[PDB]
Amino acid sequence: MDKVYLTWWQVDRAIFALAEKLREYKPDVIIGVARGGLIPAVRLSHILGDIPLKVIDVKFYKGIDERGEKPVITIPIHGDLKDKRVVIVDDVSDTGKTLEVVIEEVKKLGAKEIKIACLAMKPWTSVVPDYYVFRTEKWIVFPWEEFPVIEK
Amino acid sequence: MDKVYLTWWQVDRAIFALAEKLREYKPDVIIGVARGGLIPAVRLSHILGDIPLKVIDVKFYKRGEKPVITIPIHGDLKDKRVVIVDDVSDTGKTLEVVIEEVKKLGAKEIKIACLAMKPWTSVVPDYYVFRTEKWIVFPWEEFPVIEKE
Amino acid sequence: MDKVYLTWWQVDRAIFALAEKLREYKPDVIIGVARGGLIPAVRLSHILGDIPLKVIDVKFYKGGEKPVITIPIHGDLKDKRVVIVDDVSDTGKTLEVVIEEVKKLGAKEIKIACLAMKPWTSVVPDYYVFRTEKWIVFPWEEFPVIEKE
Amino acid sequence: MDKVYLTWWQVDRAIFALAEKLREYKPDVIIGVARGGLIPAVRLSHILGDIPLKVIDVKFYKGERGEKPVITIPIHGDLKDKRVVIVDDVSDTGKTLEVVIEEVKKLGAKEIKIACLAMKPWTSVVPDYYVFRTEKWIVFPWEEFPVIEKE
Amino acid sequence: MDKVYLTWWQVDRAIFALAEKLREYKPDVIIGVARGGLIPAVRLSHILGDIPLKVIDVKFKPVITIPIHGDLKDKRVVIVDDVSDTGKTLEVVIEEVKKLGAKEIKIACLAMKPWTSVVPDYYVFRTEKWIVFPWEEFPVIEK
Amino acid sequence: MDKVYLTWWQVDRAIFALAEKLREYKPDVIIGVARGGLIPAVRLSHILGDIPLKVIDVKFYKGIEKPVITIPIHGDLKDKRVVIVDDVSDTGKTLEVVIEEVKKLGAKEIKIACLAMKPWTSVVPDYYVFRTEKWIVFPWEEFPVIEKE
Amino acid sequence: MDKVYLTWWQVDRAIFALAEKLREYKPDVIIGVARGGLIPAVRLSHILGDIPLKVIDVKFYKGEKPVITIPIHGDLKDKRVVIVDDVSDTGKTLEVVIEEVKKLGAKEIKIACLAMKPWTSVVPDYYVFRTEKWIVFPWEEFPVIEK
Amino acid sequence: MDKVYLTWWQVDRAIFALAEKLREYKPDVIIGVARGGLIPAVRLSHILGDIPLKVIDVKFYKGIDGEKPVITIPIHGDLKDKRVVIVDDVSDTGKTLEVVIEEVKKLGAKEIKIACLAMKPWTSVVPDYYVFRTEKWIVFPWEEFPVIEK
Amino acid sequence: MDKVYLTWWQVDRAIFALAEKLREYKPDVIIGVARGGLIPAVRLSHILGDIPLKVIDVKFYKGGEKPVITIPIHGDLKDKRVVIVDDVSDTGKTLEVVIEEVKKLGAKEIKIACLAMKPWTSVVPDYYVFRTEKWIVFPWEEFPVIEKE
Amino acid sequence: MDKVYLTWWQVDRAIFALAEKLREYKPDVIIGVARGGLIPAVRLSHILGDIPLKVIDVKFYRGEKPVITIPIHGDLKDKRVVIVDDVSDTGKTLEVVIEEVKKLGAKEIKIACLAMKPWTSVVPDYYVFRTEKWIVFPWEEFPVIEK
Amino acid sequence: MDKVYLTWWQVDRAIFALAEKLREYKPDVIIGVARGGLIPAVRLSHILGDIPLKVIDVKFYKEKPVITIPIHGDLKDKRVVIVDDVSDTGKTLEVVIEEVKKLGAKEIKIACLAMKPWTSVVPDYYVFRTEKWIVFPWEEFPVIEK
Amino acid sequence: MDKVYLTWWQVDRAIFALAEKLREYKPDVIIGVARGGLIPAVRLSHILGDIPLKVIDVKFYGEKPVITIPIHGDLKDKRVVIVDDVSDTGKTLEVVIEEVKKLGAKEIKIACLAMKPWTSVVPDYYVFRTEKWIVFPWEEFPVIEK
Repeated sequence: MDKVYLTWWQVDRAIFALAEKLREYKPDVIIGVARGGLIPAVRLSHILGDIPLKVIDVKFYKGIDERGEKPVITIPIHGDLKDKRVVIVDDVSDTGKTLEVVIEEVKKLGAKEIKIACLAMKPWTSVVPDYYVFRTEKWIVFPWEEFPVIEK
Repeated sequence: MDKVYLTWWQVDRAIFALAEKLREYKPDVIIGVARGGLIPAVRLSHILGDIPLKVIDVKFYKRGEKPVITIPIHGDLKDKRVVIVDDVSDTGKTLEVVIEEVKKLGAKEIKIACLAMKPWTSVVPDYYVFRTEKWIVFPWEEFPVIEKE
Repeated sequence: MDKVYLTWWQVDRAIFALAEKLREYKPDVIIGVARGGLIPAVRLSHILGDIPLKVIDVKFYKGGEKPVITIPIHGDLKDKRVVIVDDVSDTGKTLEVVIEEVKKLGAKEIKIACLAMKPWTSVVPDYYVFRTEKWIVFPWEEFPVIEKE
Repeated sequence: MDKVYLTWWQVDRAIFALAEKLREYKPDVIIGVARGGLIPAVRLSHILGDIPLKVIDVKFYKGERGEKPVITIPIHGDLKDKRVVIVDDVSDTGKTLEVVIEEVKKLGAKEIKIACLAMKPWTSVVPDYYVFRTEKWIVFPWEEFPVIEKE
Repeated sequence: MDKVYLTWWQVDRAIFALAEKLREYKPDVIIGVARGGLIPAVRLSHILGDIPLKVIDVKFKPVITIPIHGDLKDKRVVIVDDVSDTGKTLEVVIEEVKKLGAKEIKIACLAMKPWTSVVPDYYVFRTEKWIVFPWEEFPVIEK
Repeated sequence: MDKVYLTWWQVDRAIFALAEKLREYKPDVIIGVARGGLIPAVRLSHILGDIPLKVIDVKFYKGIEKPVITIPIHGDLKDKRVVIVDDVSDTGKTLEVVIEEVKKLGAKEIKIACLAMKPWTSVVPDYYVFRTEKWIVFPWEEFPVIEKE
Repeated sequence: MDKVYLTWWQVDRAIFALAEKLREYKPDVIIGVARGGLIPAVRLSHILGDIPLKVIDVKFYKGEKPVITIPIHGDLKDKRVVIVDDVSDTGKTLEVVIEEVKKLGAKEIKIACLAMKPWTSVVPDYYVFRTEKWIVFPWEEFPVIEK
Repeated sequence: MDKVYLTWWQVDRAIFALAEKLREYKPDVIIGVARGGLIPAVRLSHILGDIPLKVIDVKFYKGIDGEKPVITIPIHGDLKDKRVVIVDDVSDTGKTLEVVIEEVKKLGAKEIKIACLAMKPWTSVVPDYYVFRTEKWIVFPWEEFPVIEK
Repeated sequence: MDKVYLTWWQVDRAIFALAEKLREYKPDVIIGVARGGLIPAVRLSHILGDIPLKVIDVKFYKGGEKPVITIPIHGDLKDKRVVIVDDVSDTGKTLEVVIEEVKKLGAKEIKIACLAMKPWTSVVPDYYVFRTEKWIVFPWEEFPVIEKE
Repeated sequence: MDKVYLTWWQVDRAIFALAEKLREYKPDVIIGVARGGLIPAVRLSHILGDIPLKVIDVKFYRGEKPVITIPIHGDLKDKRVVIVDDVSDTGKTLEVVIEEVKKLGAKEIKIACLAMKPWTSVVPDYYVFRTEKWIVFPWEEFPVIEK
Repeated sequence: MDKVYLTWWQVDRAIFALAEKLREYKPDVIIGVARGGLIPAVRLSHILGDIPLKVIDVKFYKEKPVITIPIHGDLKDKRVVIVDDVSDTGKTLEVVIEEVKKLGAKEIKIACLAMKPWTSVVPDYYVFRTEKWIVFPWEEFPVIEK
Repeated sequence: MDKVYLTWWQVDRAIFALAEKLREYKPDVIIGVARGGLIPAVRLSHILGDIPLKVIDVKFYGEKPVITIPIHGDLKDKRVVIVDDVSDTGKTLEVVIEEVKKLGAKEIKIACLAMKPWTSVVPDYYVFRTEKWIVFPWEEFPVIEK
């Protein structure tokens, strides 16, 4: 087993730890990255005084290039975030691909300050989270994810 | 006790059970109600074969309470079989706002699935697992603390 | 069961118990919110020395929702010790409107008495007997019948 | 014991009986006459498909503050084009029902009907619908008892 | 108010009273006379060790709306009715029970009036007024 | 029917009536006269701030009637306001035996509260609610059965 | 509590409530499932217009098999029937009655019960109380736990 | 709800049921326990053939701060060759009943039997006869309906 | 709520508790009824010293309704102390069969152990933990879903 | 059911919720009542900033009398104390502890519990669960009913 | 710690995944191999429309296999599915396949939660692949004494 | 992830396993080592027939030991068992053993959930072995910032 299976208690404790740290930052709004992002996002929305939750969904297709992928925003976020402390919540920063796209949609809305929180991150990511709990190189199977079946 | 504190497992086993019954329905799109609907919708979305996911947020503001659409449903739903997902149908006040909002978009067929439902609701879910009148604390919600006064 | 069916006696004994504690407060006026509060207001009114009885009716219409005063209360209660009587404090929405209307009559001190209250209400009664989350059918209400859809 | 002590089950049954006769009349609004008149008026409001309830309070004072019938709680909104039913616990002399009847007409009531739990042989206002007849004083389920002290 | 309005607590205590007296008799079966009679019949049925219950309905002339079958041969019977007013119905019931050859026959009622032609073997209330039972509805007086 | 059958609601409302008068008296202890007497005694005990309850049982024998105390009053009653409670004062014979037993325990003051009284009783209660000449069947009493001779 | 002890008054109010709904159905006949359904039937009979009252009694003896101790008399052809029982728990007694009522060929069939348990195989058409707990009806004897 | 409010009727019916099961026992004396079982004992006494009624009252006094039990209303004489029935309203913790039992045993009861209307699972004294079973707060008909104030 | 959803851990703690009490009984063989008792019996099998595990499956078919032993017990249980393991003793019909069936194999002593039991069962387990009248959904069963008929 | 069986996760979420409120009270010391309050005290201790931890064990043995098996060590003069326990049932154990804490001159005292029963004489300043049922906590052994 | 400790949520999720593949196969009967096998067997039994469940137990003595809990009845024209916790050597699974064939199994499929790479019986469906010993949620632990 | 995250179910089973071994020993009293050690100690206190529990708390800042919560009473003629979560260096357990001897403990046994290879004090009963930092079910997690 070269995969990491995070339990729900591991995710709850991780979220509680992040919360205490995000309290010093005082977020005005949360932006959850779908789909895994929305678990920590919803919980943080509650734990931090029911602060507004915005949802964004970024998806990737192969497009007209073989070596390359262009982002298609499934679920957008609206309204402006001028003078608003923003905190983007996602489950893990693997390549940082999705996060970079999200940081650009948050700036287009005039985000005052921007912080990034994740449950875990991988060493090579191009977007290190400002706050995270787990560090690993393996593939992470979260408590809310199903398992693949191996057939002959 | 005064409240029901649903564990992640109990909610997960309910999402699976709900998914099994929703296969027969074959949803084209899943509409999750913010915020209690989100987690369940995420899991059902993938279990049902990575079907498209949409979000809708309804807040009520105070004489009298008027509903506000925090996050509107993007795109249209013409000819699509829709499924509105929520954690619980309590009064059915939010669900009724969603139902109409989906109808504006052109859902071929609308179906509602909830983890729980309360006997006195005005919107009986087409699919639900838990039934109670008690105060329900879902795993993603904060455990309320009672203080003095 | 799914509902609590309070018998006339259980309610009579609660009204008696509430009067016993309301003596110390020495009410000058009793505001019974119809319709659930009227029968209890009538009895407390007499037990407490035949004190003046006023009535208020608040109805909530749908089309958001705004409250409409079906039966308004009049006459200033300047420096009068008022007691608001109702059958139950459920969400607290009605009792909040009744409080606003009593204060509009210049009420000195306001106390609230109910036979029952639900743990999630916004207006906890200064006096109550029954505490539950279940569906409450008071003796004066009709016993609901469940019919197939 | 020269008094008639009505149980809640007698009051409940008397109310279900009045409901059946009242369905035929198809009341549009109920006017409850305080105080004991509210118990029956409320119950009928529910049984008859939640028809709107209005309250009227009539008080006959005697010896300060008194001259003739005073209307403690008035009824408002016109009843123009409405079938009205006036509910009270008992029509003893009818002094009260008469004043109420006058306030209703004074509001334009399309038609008027009277229903009570009981009535006494000497009333000047015989209810269109009622259940008990007696000359004794009635102690309803919702009333307290006086105590007899030596003195 | 020239009527007697029995409460459920009066009816319940009447039954418990009857039951203790009926235990000395040891009924093998109970014959309940619809309609008001079923109430006491049912209660005595459970109270007396869940003994068999047969329902007989007599309407008036005399036509049996609900017949009782089987033979009460060598079976001590107790006929349960709410009130023995004139005795008319009860006398008809006494027949059908003998026709089935009952080892013995006893009658138990809640009430009974002075003039009845059939005095119950066991009863509780005696009156001359009309009895309105807990399970009955009330008439309305109109103009 | 030549008997008066008192319901529990009649008995409760009587006891509540008696209680409000006994509050002006502020009794220190209650002497409940078994057996029927024990129902209103226990209730008044609870209604008047759990004031202590003592029990007394008086039986009569064919006087060659002579009284016999089955259950005596424990302790003494020096400097305490007393209230003797019974269901009904019929002849007054029982109450008289009790008034005497109370006095010889040195009761400061003495009061008598009954549910009912009959016109010819020798001991008129200081407080009562029902007056009748008929035999009274209380809510806690069973009925006799009329068999054939 | 372990059990539910319905009072005469509660039962009576349920009956009045059921009757109000049953009016729209205009029953031609009422069949009281004995013994529990009898008392409710009697009242429903008078309340709906002194409509005919038939009685049925199905006893289960021990696998197991039913024994109709008191069969329904006459035929119900072209008649709208209403079966009345105190509670629909398992539903085994009612199913044996729905059939027996079809034999006599009934026009329409609706079931009216005071109570109903969630796991019942026979969800009545009209009911008031809903519980999973042990129900003790007024006419039944209060159970006593001994050692 | 938070509490169970038994009606007089529910209590009367339970008393009848207990009486019926007690008939086989054939009690000689009924020892009502104050204050809860007084009313039930009064009724049981008559129903079971006017058998003599005795009363015992046990109170707990807090020392100057535990709790010590003291007999407020004693039982005179003895209970030799007498089949007894101790009647109470409910057997919650069983503390009271245990004291009443020791006293009854000291008076030489031939046989003892406990009968209560209610019983709580965690009790140290399971009644020999009982009807209601719950863990909730029980308000008997003879008690005051509790009011909650701020 | 309307149903009880025992978690794996709750069931596990129950099994450990039962195992501890059985240690005194020293069971020779464990008989799990299918399918509810299988999982519990496996754990108790190992915990109690890797004692042999036999299986029995009783199903009920309608016409009346009688039992059919889908999986009989293998071997004989002479002079052995037996322990029947089941998830819940609801009505007791299933266990009654299993008992006769085990008695046929001539068991020295028979003992019943379940996780749960209902008040009305005709077969009170010798060892149980949970007690309820509600619908019990064990971890191995599926979470029922309610759909609109 | 007859008893409530709180899971480790439910207790842990209660403790996390409780800690958030206790943050506003700025405790100086935590007194964990044995044995039930020890586990929640340990965790609360750490979460609130490793604030010192005292332990007290009160047992009950003519009549019933409280005995302190483990006394609090040190003094609490001027300290803002927090007494931690699993459940406030009757309230008799918490009463003895409040007295013992005062004997050490505690300035402010607060009581934090996971659960509380409605008839308790010591209503907690902070609690999560409310019920009258028999509460089995994760650390207690599941009770087995035998014959 | 050299062992793999599997949680109940892992076992449940693995079972739900297996069941979704087994629906395409539409089994008629499930054969759970005692003892650990009965866990997933019982669960799949319910998940797949309560299809019948037979139990088989294979022990070994010196090796020579002995069936301690035989499965009776026939599987003629019945797509069978054998369920177990883990396929290690495959030793036991082979003895089970033989017994299933000896009863007329129309088709045979094997579903396991896990499998070691060196097994002689690679399951048609499995979820976990490991070389370490696996401790399942229903298993007790050894105490290292002195 | 170079840390080991124990679950409550792993701890519960560890505790149950240890408990069966401790029944052979029959402890008179248990000595829980705060703080993580209280979890096992309380649990064992209950499982082993509610035997008396005592709490001790040692702290360090060379590295001098500071007893934050002492124990008292004579453990004369009493078989004692010290319970801790993990025996890493053996540092705390040496102090605790000292405190128990000063009370004249008849026999002393040590029981931990886990232990590490280099410990100066090897538990008489333990379940897990590791060289990694163990994160218990009741502990919080550190957050990594920039």
